[PDB]
Amino acid sequence: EEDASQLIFPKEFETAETLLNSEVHMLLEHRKQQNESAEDEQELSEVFMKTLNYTARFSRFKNRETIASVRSLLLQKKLHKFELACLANLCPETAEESKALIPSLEGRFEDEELQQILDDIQTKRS
Amino acid sequence: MFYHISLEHEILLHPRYFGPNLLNTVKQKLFTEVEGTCTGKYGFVIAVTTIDNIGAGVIQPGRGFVLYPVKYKAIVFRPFKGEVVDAVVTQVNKVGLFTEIGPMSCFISRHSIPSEMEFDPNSNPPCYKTMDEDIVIQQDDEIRLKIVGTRVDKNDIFAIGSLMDDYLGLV
Amino acid sequence: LQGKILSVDGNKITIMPKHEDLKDMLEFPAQELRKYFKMGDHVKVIAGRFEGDTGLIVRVEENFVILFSDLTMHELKVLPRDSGVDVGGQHEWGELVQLDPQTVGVIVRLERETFQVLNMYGKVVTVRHQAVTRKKDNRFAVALDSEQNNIHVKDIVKVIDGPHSGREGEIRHLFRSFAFLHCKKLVENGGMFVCKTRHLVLA
Amino acid sequence: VRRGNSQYPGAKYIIRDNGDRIDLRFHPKPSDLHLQTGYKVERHMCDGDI
Amino acid sequence: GAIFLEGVTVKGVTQVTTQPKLGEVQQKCHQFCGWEGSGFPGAQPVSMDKQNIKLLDLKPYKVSWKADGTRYMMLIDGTNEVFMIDRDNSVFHVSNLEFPFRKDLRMHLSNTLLDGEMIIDRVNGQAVPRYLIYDIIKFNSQPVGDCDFNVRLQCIEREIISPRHEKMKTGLIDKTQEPFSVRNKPFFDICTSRKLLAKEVSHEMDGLIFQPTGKYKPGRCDDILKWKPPSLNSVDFRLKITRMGGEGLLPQNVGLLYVGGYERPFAQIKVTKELKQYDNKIIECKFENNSWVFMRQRTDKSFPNAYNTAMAVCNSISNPVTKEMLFEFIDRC
RNA sequence: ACCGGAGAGGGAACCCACU
Repeated sequence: EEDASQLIFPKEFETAETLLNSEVHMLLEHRKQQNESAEDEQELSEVFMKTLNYTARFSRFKNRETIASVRSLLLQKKLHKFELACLANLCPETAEESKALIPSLEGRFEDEELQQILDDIQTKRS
Repeated sequence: MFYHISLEHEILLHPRYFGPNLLNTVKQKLFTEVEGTCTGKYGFVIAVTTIDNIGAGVIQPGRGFVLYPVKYKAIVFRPFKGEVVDAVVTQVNKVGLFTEIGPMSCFISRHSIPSEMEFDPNSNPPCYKTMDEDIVIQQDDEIRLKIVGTRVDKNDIFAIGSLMDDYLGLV
Repeated sequence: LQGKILSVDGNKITIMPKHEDLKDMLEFPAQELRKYFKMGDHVKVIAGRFEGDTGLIVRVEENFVILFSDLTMHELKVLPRDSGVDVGGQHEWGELVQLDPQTVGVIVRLERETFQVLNMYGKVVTVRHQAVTRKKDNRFAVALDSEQNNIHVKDIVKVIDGPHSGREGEIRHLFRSFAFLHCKKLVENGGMFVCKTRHLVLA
Repeated sequence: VRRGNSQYPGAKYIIRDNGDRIDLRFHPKPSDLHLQTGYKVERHMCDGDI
Repeated sequence: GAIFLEGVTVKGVTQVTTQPKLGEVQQKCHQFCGWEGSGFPGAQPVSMDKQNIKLLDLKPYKVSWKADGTRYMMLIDGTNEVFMIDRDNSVFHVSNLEFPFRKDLRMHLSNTLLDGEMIIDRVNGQAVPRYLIYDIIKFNSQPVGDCDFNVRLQCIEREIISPRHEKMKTGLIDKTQEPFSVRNKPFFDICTSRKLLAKEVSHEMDGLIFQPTGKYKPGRCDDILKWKPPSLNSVDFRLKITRMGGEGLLPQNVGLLYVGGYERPFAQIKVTKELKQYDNKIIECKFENNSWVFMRQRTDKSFPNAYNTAMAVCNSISNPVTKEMLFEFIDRC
C-alpha cells in the first residue's frame, strides 16, 4: 500500500520533516565538528562516514542561506511536503523530466509554472 | 529518503554511571546505541541531531538499573517501493552491477538491465556499454536508479532496484 | 480477479477470497486458482530443488516466475505453484568437479561459456564448461569432526574454527580433508562454502 | 573464594558479568579464581546474616 | 602436516608414508632413547623461571643459543638410510647426505642417532638450509647418550663432522651436491654468555639454552632450560575481538585472550584497529607489564595452546630468569 | 584439551507418624 506515486505514507511516519542532501551534509558536518572537539568520545560509524561522503559528492549547493531560500520559495507554492526535497535533490532540467521522475506532479501544475520552478532551482544551483 | 523524525527509546543505566554527570552518560548511551543502527520499520538511523526530552527514570524493583524514556530528534533513511534516487557504482559483475546508496547497498540485475547495456569483460575495467558505444557504465560512476524492493537482513536493510524506466541511467 | 485467502478446504477450497475492491467473499475451487504475485513482494519456495529459499520476484512470465534469492543474488526461475542445469545438460549447479589432477571444486554459478567454481581451498575460479570434469560424488563418505564424531553427507555441523567460525551448514560433499557445506542464509556463492573437517562439530 | 566451599567460612559459586557460573567445590582452575568488581559471589551464611 | 622445512624447499628430502618402512624408523628411535610412551622420544627443555635459574648454581652447565629452528632427530642407519624425525613423529628420508666412518672412509655410519635443529640461515643474501647437531644419542649402537655431555659434544666433532670434512677435502664429497649444510651447535660455558647480554648481538638472539653436563635423558627435562626475553618473551592466544557491553553498561569493545581447553577469556588486551586485522586468529603476545601485547600472528597454528601451558608461561614470566641471574647460580658450583 | 566435573534421581496411590 506504501507507494510514493500515490502518496501513501505510514501514519507514524506521516508528520516527519523531509531533508535535502545539502542540509543533511551541514548537519552531519556540524556533528563531525562536535565529535572531533570534546575528546574521549566514540569514533563515528562507518554508516556516518558513508552518508557524509555520499552527501558531500551529492551536495547541490553549498550555501546555507540558499537552502532556506529554495525551501521557502518552493513551499510558498502549494505542494505536498514529500515532493520538496525529492525535487530539489533530483533537480530536473525540464518539466517533462520532472513529471517522469515524480508522477505525482503530472497534472498537479501546468507546464509553464513547473518549468519556472525548475529554472529557479537551477538558478540557485551553485 | 532522508527525514527528520522524533523517536522514543528507553535506556537502562548501570548504577556506576550515576556519578555527578548522569545526563551526559545518558546522552552518550543513547548515541552509542542508536547511532548507525537499522530498523526495518523506520530504516537507517544516520544521526541524532538533538534529544527532545529525557523523562523521569524509574528504578527497577530488585535491579539496580534505571530506565529513562528519552525523546530525541534523529535523521532517518528508509527507501520506498517507487522512489528514484541517484546511486554510485561499487562493483561490475557478470551477475549484475553493485551500486552504493548512502549506507545501503543494492544491485541491478542483468534482466532488469536494459538489453542495450551489453557486457564488456575484455575492457580493462569491466564495463556496461551499448552497441553504439555511447553510454559507458563503469566502476565509481554515479547513476540514476529505481529501487523496487527492499529486504531486511540481521535488522539491516538491503534493497534491489530496476533500471528499465526511461531517463534512468548515467548522470 | 486477485484477492487474499480467507479460508481453505482440501479440494474445492471454497477459497473465500477478498478480491481487490470487493467486500464480498466468493468461492473457488482449487483448480480455478493460482498463486499470483506482483513484482517486488517477498516469496518463499514451498517445494522443489530450491525449497526453503526466499527472494523478491523481479519478473513474472506466462506461468514462469523469476526471482533473486536473498542469500545470494543468483537467479531463480520457478513455477507459479511453487531448471537448475546448465545449457548442454552435462553439469548442474552444486555439482562436484575436478579442476586439475589435484584440485576439486563445486560449481556455484552458471554462465553461458563458463562456470564459477568454489575450489577446495575456498577460492572461486572461472573455468570453461569443458575445462572441468564431472566427478563421481561419494554420498557414503565418512569423516571425523573436531570432537572425533563420525560425520556424513547431509549432517548439520557448526563451524568452530577457521574463517567460517560461527557459521552452521549442511554437509554436501566430502573429499580428503575438505567439506563443502551449504547454508541458505549465506548469499555468497549460492550458499556454498568449504571448511576443514577438524573445524566442524556435529550440531 | 580462595578458602572455597570445603572450609565453612567460604563461597559456593562465583557469578561473572556474562552470567557464567563457576563452581568452587570441584577443582576450580586457578585462573578463574580471580575476580573483578562486577562479579557476584555466593558466600555461605555467616554471622549477622538476616 | 609434513612440510620439512618451511620457507625454503630442500631437494632430496622426502617425507615417508609407507607403513612397512615408516613404522620401523619411528621404532628404532624409541629403542635408542629408552623411551616410554608413543611419539617424540627426544629431550624436551623447560622454560626458565625464578625457580629454575637456581640449578645454574647447583651443577655445571653449558650454554648455547636458541635459533628459531625446527626440531629434528637425524637417524643415520646406513648408506642411503638417513631420516629426520620431528616433534610430531613425522619422518623424512634425506638423500645425498653421507656419513663416513672416522676409521674406514669407504665405510658408512650405521645405527647412529643425532639430535638437532634444522635452521634456515641466509648468508650472501641467500637462504642456506643447515642442520645443527646439538646432541648425539647413539653411535654405532654404542650407548653414548650415557656419556658426559662434554664427551658427546666431542664425539660429534670427531665421529661425525671431522670424517665428512675429511672426505670433502678429497673431492669424494661435494659440499655442493648435498641437500643441506651439517654442523655442530657451538656451546660455551656460563661466563661467556654474560657477554651476550656491550651486546651488539642484542637483536639476533631469540634466546639461550642451558645444557647440563649429565647423561642424555628423553622426554621432559626440568634441568634443561630455555631462556627467552619476556618482551618476546609468549603464548598462542586465540583472540575474539568482542563488543562486550553489559546490560545497563556503555557498550565497549575488548579483545578476549582465549587459551586451549578453557572456555572463558583467560585475559584481556587493549584492543585496537591496528590489531583488528587478525580477527579470530591465533597470535603470540608479550607480557612485559600487566598487559599482554601483540608481536606476531601465527597463521600456521590453528589452536591456542593449553591452559597448563598458559599457567607455566605466566609463572615463568612472573619470575624473570636472567642470564646474570643463573650465571652466578652455577658459578657457585 | 584425552570425554566437556556428566549431578535433575519417574509419577501416582495408600499407610504410619511429627508439630
